[PDB]
Amino acid sequence: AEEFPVPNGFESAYREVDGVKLHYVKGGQGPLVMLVHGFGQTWYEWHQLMPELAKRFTVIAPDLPGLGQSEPPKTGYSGEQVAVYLHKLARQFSPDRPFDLVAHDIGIWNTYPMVVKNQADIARLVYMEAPIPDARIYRFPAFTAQGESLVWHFSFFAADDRLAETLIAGKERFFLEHFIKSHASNTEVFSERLLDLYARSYAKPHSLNASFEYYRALNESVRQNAELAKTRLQMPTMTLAGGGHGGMGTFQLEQMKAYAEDVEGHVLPGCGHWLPEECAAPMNRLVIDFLSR
Amino acid sequence: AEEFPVPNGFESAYREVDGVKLHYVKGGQGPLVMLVHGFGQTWYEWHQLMPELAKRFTVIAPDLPGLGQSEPPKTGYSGEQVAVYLHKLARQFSPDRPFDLVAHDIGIWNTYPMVVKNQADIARLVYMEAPIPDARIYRFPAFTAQGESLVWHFSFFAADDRLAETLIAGKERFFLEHFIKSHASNTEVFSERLLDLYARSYAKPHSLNASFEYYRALNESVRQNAELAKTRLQMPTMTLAGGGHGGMGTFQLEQMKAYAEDVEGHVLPGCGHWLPEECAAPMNRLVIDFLSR
Amino acid sequence: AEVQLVESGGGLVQPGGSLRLSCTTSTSLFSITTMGWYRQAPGKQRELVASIKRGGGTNYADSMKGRFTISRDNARNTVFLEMNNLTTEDTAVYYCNAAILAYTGEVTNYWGQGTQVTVS
Amino acid sequence: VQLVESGGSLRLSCTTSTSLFSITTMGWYRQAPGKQRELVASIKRGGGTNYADSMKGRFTISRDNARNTVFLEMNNLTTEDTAVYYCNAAILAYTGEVTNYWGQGTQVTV
Repeated sequence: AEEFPVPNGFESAYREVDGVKLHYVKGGQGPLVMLVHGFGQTWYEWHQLMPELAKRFTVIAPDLPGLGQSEPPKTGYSGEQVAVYLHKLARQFSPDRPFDLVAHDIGIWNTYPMVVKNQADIARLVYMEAPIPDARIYRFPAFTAQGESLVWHFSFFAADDRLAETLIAGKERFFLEHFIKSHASNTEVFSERLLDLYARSYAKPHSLNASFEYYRALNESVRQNAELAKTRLQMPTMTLAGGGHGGMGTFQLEQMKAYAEDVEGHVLPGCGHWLPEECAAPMNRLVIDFLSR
Repeated sequence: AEEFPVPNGFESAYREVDGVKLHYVKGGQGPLVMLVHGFGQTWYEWHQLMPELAKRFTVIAPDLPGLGQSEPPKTGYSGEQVAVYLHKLARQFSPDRPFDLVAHDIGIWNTYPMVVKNQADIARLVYMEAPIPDARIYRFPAFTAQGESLVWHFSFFAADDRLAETLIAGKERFFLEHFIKSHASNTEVFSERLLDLYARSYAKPHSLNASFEYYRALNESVRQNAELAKTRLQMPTMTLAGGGHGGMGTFQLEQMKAYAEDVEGHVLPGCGHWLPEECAAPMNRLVIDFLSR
Repeated sequence: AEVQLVESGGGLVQPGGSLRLSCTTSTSLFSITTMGWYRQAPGKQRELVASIKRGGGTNYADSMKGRFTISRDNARNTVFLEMNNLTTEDTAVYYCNAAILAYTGEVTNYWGQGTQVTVS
Repeated sequence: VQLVESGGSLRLSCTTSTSLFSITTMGWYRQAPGKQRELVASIKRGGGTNYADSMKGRFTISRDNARNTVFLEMNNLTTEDTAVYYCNAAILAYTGEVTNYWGQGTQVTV
């Protein structure tokens, strides 16, 4: 039973990767683009971009292990461990040619180790709205002169004593609605219907727990990225970020310049953290343009 | 009903102050010293210090407005507004002579405005284990290489949409256990019974809400203190801080040097954030010695 | 710059009189964490008059409620400052501010062009 | 805060002058005479352990709260492991400042 409506011309399928049953939605013809979603969402965040990319590409959008309809990882939740599943999934559909990668939110955390380790496999790279896990995240403030910061959840989710699961169980929709809307500039695109779809999905107990394990593994990911980042990224890369309340602002491009040689960036005015939902028309335009040159 | 046991030789009483019924515990003879508790506790956190100070002073330990057995404030929850209530209460018992002040945790937030506005009314000052609200708190990190920071609750409690009450109500015993133990170096002093008593007091609905309004007023308190801090503090002052997991460390005395000219500081090794409970023997000695000189 | 602010209003008013200041944003007001009015008198510091958070919460600096009222019009992306019962002490240059909180906790400020209000 | 290492298959020990529970993280690090300092194993105050790769199997970190002592159990050692071994006590302050304390280090030769 699908958790979200599949777009016309696309198929919802499963594929075993290192013993893990992964869910993905696939469509189109041509070179492969893999779209990797982030926290609080599923593959479905890409459902407006997918039918547009499918005119020129083979598009695959998987659910991260443990989220959506993908089984939890069997190894762990650090970026290096999750990257194995996403790399092997993609190479099963593009084993002979490099493929393109679009990632958002913790989709970046779970792909950067694969990108850096298999650079010949990645033709072009689009990263949007998330820091690569490294020492900079230790400088985000807990509290601001504007009020609640948008990053206090790092500690909330990573806390021991099962703090997040216990506090959110029975209040998943309420928490997720506050979490999404407080990181958004355009709140009206988050309908009550859409919020319920996402809420139901991540309220599955193994999905609620998997969600927090990513943040619980963040310190491990930072140590991993410290070694990997000694190799800079050589493929063409583009960063997208929102310039409104809740967006990453100039941070996105600035951090990426330390990782990539060939990077161009855009900051979208009036957009928050959820670019595919908040600013679909501009964001889709930039992505389709970048992947088509 | 009393919420906590009164030390033998002390009285639990109430007193109306600007239309708000405040609860306090009073005992002893001599000059007045006021002990002001912080979040997650009540007047009862002073119950070990109280019988010793009472041999030389008249000791009053109130419940902050809205917490313990005190009615909520009628004005607001910023430091300036709450400091009005504590000042008049103290002036009611020492209208002719200055008094002494010991404050802890958000007890500092709710007295500093009174101290700076009525320096003549305060003979000696002891501040322990809390920042004075100013821009420095905007620099505490949201997340650390050690895991969850101890200050992300600033944003959690401050969040709109009644996020903290909605998630915590009915789970006070679980949440308070984690909150206190994660800020303590000595957790075993928080017996199952003491956590039950505090959780019962904070599960009164108006008290859970009052708790978070202090944090929701914190930005106002910072703006208030920026003007107030133009007058340095004249009286003798002492800072106490824990040097173990969860203590303020060197920050307590360092920040106080920007507010006070006559300040001595102590960092208690092996002690976390709840000094009156975690390190009663060393802490009481320093307070008794400082207040008796 | 992510956001452009276009202020208008101001001028010379008699004591007791009234004025309305305006500021328009190039982006939606819900994309801006806080909108604010600040003023600066000759030889003095720029001080807060009033704020309105994107969720609608208002904040006044001490002793400003009485003379000022902040409001917005989300359809026109415009924030307003209504000045009532003005006095000589209200003579100042009045500025509009847009503060944006980024995901990282960084705050960016954008300012409108100052406008002179003289009470005489 | 003061750490006293001792020892140097083998088992290493380190004592703290303060309660082990007042220390956020205990860790063992080792250093070859010309190489970078590398992490061996961590144990947080709550009991979660962290081992570096190719350290699992040969090492076991543990503590004794009555003794205020952390242990490093080294098994099936090889010349590839000789170094000065340091114990680290990291203290997370309320503010987020982390202060670090180190033992005098103890030499292991294989």
